[PDB]
Amino acid sequence: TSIMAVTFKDGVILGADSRTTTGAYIANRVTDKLTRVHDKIWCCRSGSAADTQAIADIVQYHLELYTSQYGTPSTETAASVFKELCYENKDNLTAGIIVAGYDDKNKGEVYTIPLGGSVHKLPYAIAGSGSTFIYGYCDKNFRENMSKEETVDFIKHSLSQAIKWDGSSGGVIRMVVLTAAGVERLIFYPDEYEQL
Amino acid sequence: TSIMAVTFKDGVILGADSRTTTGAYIANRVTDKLTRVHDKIWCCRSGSAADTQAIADIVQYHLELYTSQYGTPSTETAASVFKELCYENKDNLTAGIIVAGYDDKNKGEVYTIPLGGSVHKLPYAIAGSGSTFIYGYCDKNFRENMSKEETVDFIKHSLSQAIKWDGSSGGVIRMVVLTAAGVERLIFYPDEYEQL
Amino acid sequence: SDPSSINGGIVVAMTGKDCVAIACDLRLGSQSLGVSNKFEKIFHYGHVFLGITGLATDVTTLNEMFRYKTNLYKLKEERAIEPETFTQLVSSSLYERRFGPYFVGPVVAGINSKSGKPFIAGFDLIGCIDEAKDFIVSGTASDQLFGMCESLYEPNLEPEDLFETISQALLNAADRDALSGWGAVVYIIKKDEVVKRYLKMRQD
Amino acid sequence: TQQPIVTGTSVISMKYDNGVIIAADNLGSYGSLLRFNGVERLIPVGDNTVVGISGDISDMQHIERLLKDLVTENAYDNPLADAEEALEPSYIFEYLATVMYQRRSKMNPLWNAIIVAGVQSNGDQFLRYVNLLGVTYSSPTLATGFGAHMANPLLRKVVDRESDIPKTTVQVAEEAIVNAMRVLYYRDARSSRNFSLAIIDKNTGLTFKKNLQVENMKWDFAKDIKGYGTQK
Amino acid sequence: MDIILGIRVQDSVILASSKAVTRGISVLKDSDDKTRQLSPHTLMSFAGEAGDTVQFAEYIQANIQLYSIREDYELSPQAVSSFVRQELAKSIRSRRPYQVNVLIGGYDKKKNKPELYQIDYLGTKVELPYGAHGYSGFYTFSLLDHHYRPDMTTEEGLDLLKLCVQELEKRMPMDFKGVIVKIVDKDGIRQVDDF
Amino acid sequence: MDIILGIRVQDSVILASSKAVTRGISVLKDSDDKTRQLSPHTLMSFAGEAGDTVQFAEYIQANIQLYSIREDYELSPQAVSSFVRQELAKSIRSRRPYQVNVLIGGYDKKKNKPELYQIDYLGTKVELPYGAHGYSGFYTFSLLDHHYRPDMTTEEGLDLLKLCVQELEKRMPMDFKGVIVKIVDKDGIRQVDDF
Amino acid sequence: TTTLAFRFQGGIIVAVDSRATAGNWVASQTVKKVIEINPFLLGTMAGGAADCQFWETWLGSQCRLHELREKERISVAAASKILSNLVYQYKGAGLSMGTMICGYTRKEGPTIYYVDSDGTRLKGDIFCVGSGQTFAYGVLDSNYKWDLSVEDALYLGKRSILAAAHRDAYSGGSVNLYHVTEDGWIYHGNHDVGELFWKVKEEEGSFNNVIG
Amino acid sequence: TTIVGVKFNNGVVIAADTRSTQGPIVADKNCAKLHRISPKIWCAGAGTAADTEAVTQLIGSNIELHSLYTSREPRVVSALQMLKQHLFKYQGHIGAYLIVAGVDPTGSHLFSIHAHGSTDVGYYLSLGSGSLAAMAVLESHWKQDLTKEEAIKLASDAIQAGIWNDLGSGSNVDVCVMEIGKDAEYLRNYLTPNVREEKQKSYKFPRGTTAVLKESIVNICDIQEE
Amino acid sequence: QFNPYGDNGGTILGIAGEDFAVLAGDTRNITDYSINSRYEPKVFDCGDNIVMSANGFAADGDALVKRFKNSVKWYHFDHNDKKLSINSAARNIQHLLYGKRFFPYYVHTIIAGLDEDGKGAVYSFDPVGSYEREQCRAGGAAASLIMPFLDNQVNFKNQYEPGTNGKVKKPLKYLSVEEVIKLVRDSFTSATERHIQVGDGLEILIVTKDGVRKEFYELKRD
Repeated sequence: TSIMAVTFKDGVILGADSRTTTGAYIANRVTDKLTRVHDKIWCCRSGSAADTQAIADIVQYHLELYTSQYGTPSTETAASVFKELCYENKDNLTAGIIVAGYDDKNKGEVYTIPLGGSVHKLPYAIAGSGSTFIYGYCDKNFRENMSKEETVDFIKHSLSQAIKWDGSSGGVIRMVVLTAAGVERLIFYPDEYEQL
Repeated sequence: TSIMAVTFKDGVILGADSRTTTGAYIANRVTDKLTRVHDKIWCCRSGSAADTQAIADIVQYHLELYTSQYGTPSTETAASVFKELCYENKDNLTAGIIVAGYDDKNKGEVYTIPLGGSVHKLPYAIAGSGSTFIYGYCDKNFRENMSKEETVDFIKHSLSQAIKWDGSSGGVIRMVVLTAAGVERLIFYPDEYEQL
Repeated sequence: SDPSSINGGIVVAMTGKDCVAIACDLRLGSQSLGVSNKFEKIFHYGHVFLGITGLATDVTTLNEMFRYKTNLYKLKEERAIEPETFTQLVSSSLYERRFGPYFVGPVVAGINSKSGKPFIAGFDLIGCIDEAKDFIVSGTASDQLFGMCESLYEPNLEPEDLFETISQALLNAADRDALSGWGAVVYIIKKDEVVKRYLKMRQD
Repeated sequence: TQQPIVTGTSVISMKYDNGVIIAADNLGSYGSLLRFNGVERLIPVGDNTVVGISGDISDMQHIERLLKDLVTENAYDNPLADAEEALEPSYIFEYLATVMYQRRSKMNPLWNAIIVAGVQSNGDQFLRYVNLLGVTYSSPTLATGFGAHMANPLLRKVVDRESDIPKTTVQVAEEAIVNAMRVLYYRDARSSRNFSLAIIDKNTGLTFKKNLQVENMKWDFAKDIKGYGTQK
Repeated sequence: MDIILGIRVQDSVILASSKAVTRGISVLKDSDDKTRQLSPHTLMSFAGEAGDTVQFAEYIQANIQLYSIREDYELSPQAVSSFVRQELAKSIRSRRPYQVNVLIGGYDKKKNKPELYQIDYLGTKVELPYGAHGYSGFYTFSLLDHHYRPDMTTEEGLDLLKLCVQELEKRMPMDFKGVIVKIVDKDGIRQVDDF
Repeated sequence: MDIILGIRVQDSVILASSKAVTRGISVLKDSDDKTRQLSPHTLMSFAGEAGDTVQFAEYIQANIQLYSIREDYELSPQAVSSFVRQELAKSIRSRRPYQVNVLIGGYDKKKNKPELYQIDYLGTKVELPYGAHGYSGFYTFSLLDHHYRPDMTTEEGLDLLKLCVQELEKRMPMDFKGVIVKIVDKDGIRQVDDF
Repeated sequence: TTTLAFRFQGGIIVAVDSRATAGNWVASQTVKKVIEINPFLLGTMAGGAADCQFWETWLGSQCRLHELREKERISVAAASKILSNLVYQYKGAGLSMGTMICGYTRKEGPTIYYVDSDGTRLKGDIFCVGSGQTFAYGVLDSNYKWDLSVEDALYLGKRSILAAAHRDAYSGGSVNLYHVTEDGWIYHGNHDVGELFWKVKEEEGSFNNVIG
Repeated sequence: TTIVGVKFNNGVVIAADTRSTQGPIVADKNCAKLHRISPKIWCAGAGTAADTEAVTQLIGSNIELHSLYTSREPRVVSALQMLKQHLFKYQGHIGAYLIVAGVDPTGSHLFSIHAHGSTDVGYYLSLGSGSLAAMAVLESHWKQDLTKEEAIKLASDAIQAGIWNDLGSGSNVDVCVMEIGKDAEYLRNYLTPNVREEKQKSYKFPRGTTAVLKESIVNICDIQEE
Repeated sequence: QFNPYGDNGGTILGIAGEDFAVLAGDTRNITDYSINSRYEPKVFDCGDNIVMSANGFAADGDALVKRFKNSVKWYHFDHNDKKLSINSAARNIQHLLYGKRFFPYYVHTIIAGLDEDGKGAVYSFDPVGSYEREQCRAGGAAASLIMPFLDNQVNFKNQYEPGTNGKVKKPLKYLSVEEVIKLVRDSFTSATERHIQVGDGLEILIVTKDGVRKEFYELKRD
């Protein structure tokens, strides 16, 4: 189950594989991994599905308090909550989470939070088990400060290779577009993206 | 440690990284994984260096006894020998072997033999631990029957990506081009390859 | 043996028409040593009867524990507990200590004095309502009992025919159970009175 | 003691009035990595039987020569034998049973799950399972592996008991095979879209269709679904 | 400890306790009791693992003694046995489990009847006229049915008990080197010298 | 468990062996024999792992007795003791070990003295005039040497032996049921019963 | 498993139980733990059944062969030892064994040898094998006399089974007796433990913890 | 056991079989696998019968307490989140697998929840032993948008395939239909695939065909002055 | 880690008649929590009135079965077409189990038939070798279920005479082949209900001197 988030000039677009597997049994095939923790802040989940959900809800308890008292959180601000939780719950939980968000003054910012929990600002990131099959195509084919069409096409294609080369990757390719226009959902279906 | 072979209109070019790694210490950073087993057939080695080395010796020995007794052999003949040694001895030795040679009556051909031994015809193959990362890069920028230069360049790029995301992939990128005109060896220094 | 039932014992509960019965063997075992011939599995609180199978120390401990729980109720409401209600009480005692848990298989038997209706129940280790009113068996001969009972079971036998049916099921099973074989006590339970009848049977 | 390395997943099959349908997805899976694609599972043995193999690709190839050598052997020691003492499923099926059992008892098995499906010289449908363990059983519907659990209960509607074989036609069976493939593509992570499908008949012979695709792939309900269950 | 018996006769209760105290490969002492009075007419023998035995015996001793003073009246053997069972069954779910197994004999002076209660380590009260734990019960239970009668005098119970010591001695590797034989009667608790 | 004693005095070797043969958690028979003659002047007490003892004894019996017939005269203790050591040395390099310790006490008729060897369960031969294995050598290497004098006779060595038996009975938790004592001198092998 | 055998003046009494127990499920309540080797010699089946049924049949084969060659009966000492040698080879292969090889011969008199899985040959007068062997000793020893009538000897042998069968978990069935002469064993029948128990209760005065 | 849920337009149906197996022996032939969280939330249990039974009760009391407290209709949505939390705390040491579905004013919802605390949404779910056998029936025969009729037919079909291929799934099918703004319809024993076979002799005999030793009266009530 | 052994399920039941013998078994084959087949006999006819069932894990039971079947043919060539008796067959089968007890088989074998007096006899096995003549045996997973009921209704144990206070037993009653066929059914019905590896069908072989019969009864799929 491969997830990504990739910055561009007008923002960041999250990508996710909607296949959830517990052994060889697909537990569900249409459960997306895109979780809102704030209006402009969203998270992708890979790793152990139970573990990641539990972390995820507590980050929002904090960020609810964050909005109300302390003004809006930044993309950076939320990503720190994740790092803190993963680190203290080292041996109870492995969560591979990609936190990304749009600010106005800073554009899209991507932080991968490892299994062990740290924080690493990157212009593009990939995490999970489905992410170790698309590295070489992510590096070569990416360019900075893209146009919106191009960024979707980059995310769609990288995730399409993931499905050829991993079985935990599949379903439909979900995207959540974060721009100043709002939050926009985008979807493709396999009939289309295997002809690529 | 990654090894791969790409068919083209004129032949087949074998590509490798030249690092030998025991644990996570480098024995020798220039010892190549492309080893000559016939006049027009070369082999690739990954897994334990020891186990693969001996296996090649047996194959090489058979194929020379086949060249005198029963005329010269092919890539198809060359593959199957490794496979029986691998299939019988499928717990005693651990060996991923790529067998790529050139014929005038079938052109360049690629057989890959996995760890437990099975016969596979593929038009290109990729094995190692770095091969995993560059799998989707190769799928997309491979074409059948392509120009000699784009082949040099495609192998050069894919292995350069393996070096980037795997720590036992490096050394130099060495290459063996098998053609009807014989053998041409090529070498590429990180100062050339890595910038790209 | 197994750690939850080294000391054995068997209990069998059936339903008849407006009657229940329950019966048990009286052998206590400790590994391969048969220890006592008199030692009842079944105990009662008011008009509800309970057998408790299992590791022998926990049968004795819950006998006492349930008496404490029932009697607190009886005195406070000024009236007997009913065998519908009593079911969910076993279920909570067993589940309180899910971790390090009681090793028993209790089986209730009893007849309401507000419906006149037989109620039987079974529970596991950390407790469950198994609310069949077919017949309910537990013990080390659990496997053996489910078949023997099934074969004989006709619903709605007269009480005195029901005494024939449960005593017979129990006796065959016991001979072929390693950790019970000695003695028997059969309760034939009715609304009006409760008759207790010990069998005479073989010892091993 | 062996551990499988690259494995195939699933074979689905069922009887009809004039023969049998055997089908399975084409895939060589090395665990998480779906390494090898277009890896033919169905090896025709003669032209009155197709033998399907899932499991270890290593033992697949090994069996592939031994079956080809089983026909080469039939030709041996006789003036004719390809229609005179014609080949039958029954021979293969037991050949495979003896060998896999012997190898399992030497504690280094042949690691497959096998479906032998063909029509006899008598023309009577033959459909039987054999495996590394040595289990053998004949059933109206069969499936191996994951399909055993998942896809087979679908095929069990179509034919329940063995006296319900003549009520299925070739069209009915095949339509159901496609439906079983649809289920497997969806909910098995080690299934693939691609599949090959051999239809064995007694009045027509072998038609072997290669590289079919799953059609009518439904995902238009997926847009509507949002969240992990709750969308704030 | 290495032998423990109980036989209950017409008007007395008879308990036997090991002299030997086996610790590793050396017997550190060949003449020690393994029984302590609970009350002037209730006697508890003990056997099991070393170290558990000694602190447990004394702790139970303190409690039954404390009740006896409180009510200024002695608890009936029936009471006493249920107290000792309750401590074992709690311990099996606690931090430190015991492996102390007990037989508690008492001449009940309210029912005017001898009673022997066998109690195992895990915590099982059983009323039984016989009693023994370890691999001493695995010889002497069989033996006891034939040579027992429905009742006999305390003298005939003494000889019956001597017969079980003789059975054990022959067939069991464990040394105990004689036994202390204590009788529990209506007139106190006494020691009889026996081989 | 399974005591075997050796002491060499200046006219005899006095070997002793257990009569407890314990298979299980139960001594299988009360009174038995456990020391057998290789030759009319060589006697071999044995103990060790259960069941290996009967097979091993019979095998050595056959080798000595064979050789004695070939020579036409009785073999020296030196020659017997090095023969036994070899079989165990060979066994410890093989896939079936034999974990049986022996004592060889013969009387040499060419040199005019008793010779007592100790042969370990590893298979090591060393000549010692107070030998023993098991948990016998734990009490008796010290005690035999206490009253030991350089000048001794059968009678002085016997007094000293009986004393050993009693020490063991006191401090070991193992019922040996007594010992048989066989004396070896130039006048043959004879059993003399002992306490 | 309760087997016990004891030699006396009149012959050798072999008494076994007829219950086989797998674990917490009882396999059979009709079995025979006496193997009839030949008309003179009996073995007992305790520990593993598969090993004792098969190898003691082999013993019976050797008894016949040895007898054809010599035209003389195979001795009790020879038979026991040959079988001790035989199981020894097979030590540690998962073989379980514990048979008592019982016989009365005209040159040795009555003899019992214990044969073990560990390669043991032990001369006894009284043996017992089983997990229920502990309980078998209890009755047997205390009412044992070398001078004993044959009838009362059979009776002792019923008594030694009942108390052991009662207090063991793996023992019941029936009480299967044999008495062994120089003319070899003559069966002394199968008596249900059930029916026999009750009788002994009343007449001996034994079994006062049992109420019915 | 087998449990399915089928989302439809005007509500959601949850079906589950009546048989309960604890080892290879059948504990009960008829016993409920539809436990009541709240009047408009129902759920079925799979796995270890004790863990599912306990959990449903524990969460059920809390959602009835919540209804009174928030002074409004019980949400399915409240229930899941609270339940998820509960499950997390044991760290997967409780072996409960459930399908929870309901109707609340947010609408119909159909959820799956695992022992771990993995949580899923679909429009068709199953869990249990016989989940693989039912799952096949749903994916093929289901399409998006259904009437009451088609949903109830499709739900009983899935359990029915469940019984015939799954060992631990047996006996009858009990179905509960929760439509949006209507009463839950608890249809006990909607479907029987195989009725009982009878025994061929009468086994009832006279008394004295079973032996008695003593006959006693044991107390159960307090005497008067008579 | 390869593991040799498995489990393929089933229950079988032999009962010995006074002049007949029957050996039966349910037609269900399983793997894990699937049903492999709903119609495959466990009970095979091997000739000379010997029917053989080897229930449990099939790989071991089918290999055993092939061994015995070879035995009958060399019994005919060398011993000139004589009746292989059920008692003698029991020895022969024992050696086949025992031929590899280093690598032990896991099937419960029951053979059923007449003796040479014509009296129903069932001899029943343990997986590692041994056999003994039974009167009644249940093999397989629901054996535990079936068995106490067999002693009640064919051996008449634990049953008594009215009007004595249950101190005189109910005596033995000779059987019919029909009587046992009915009773057999009941056993496998009870098992369908209260055990999970019994259903689909039942195959009863009846071995009489009027030939060897097949009779089929469906069981439920619950």
